[PDB]
Amino acid sequence: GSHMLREKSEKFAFQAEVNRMMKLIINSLYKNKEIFLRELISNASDALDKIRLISLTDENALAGNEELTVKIKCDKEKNLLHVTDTGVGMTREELVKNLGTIGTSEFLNKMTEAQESTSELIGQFGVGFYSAFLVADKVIVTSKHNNDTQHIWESDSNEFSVIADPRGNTLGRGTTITLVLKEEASDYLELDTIKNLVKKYSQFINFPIYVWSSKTKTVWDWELMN
Ligand SMILES: CCNC(=O)[C@H]1O[C@@H](n2cnc3c(N)ncnc32)[C@H](O)[C@@H]1O
Repeated sequence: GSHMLREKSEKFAFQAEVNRMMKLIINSLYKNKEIFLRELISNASDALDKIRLISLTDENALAGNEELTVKIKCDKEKNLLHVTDTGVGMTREELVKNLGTIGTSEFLNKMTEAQESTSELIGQFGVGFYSAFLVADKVIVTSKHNNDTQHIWESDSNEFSVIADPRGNTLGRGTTITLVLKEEASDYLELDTIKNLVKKYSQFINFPIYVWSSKTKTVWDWELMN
């Protein structure tokens, strides 16, 4: 049908508090941008813990994807950086709610008072996802939860939209965070750069983290980072 598209029912606005949170995060972390990756990996780890917990009581939990991993790949020619986990994933409703709406009050005070380090505060609380906007002009979240069809969440920070993924169920289960890198954040397309950061931020992750890398004549394959 053409109703959903004709009435733009796929477009949403961010909650005021979220807009404020995004600015705070982007303003206070301007000097420590690389931490966006640590945060995305941390979120992936959490999603992996959730499905792991679900599998405990639900025997069919891991059906869509038996592995529990975090895989990262740089697409230098597309100017894209991908962080994929085979965690619990998110349903269409969760994409809207979990990423578009938000201890909120105290955090706003704590962050402001911390600006006027905050790297640890972003981690303690769970709003590190937004640090991605420090290096990306657009952030895309493709997700597949056991109880819904694969969906795509996209945003340039001025609004966000969620749509059914026309590519179908390609993830099996999990989430891929896709960053359309800012022109100045081109270094995150470099394998070694990503490797140094990934290896430096996966040391405390109990799940295996891989980076799609090359070896030498030149062959590509997943390389374990932790
Ligand atoms: C304030 C930003 N919102 C989130 O990071 C929330 O969104 C969802 N989320 C973010 N990244 C992932 C992920 N990789 N897998 C599953 N849920 C996620 C979780 O519910 C998080 O608590």
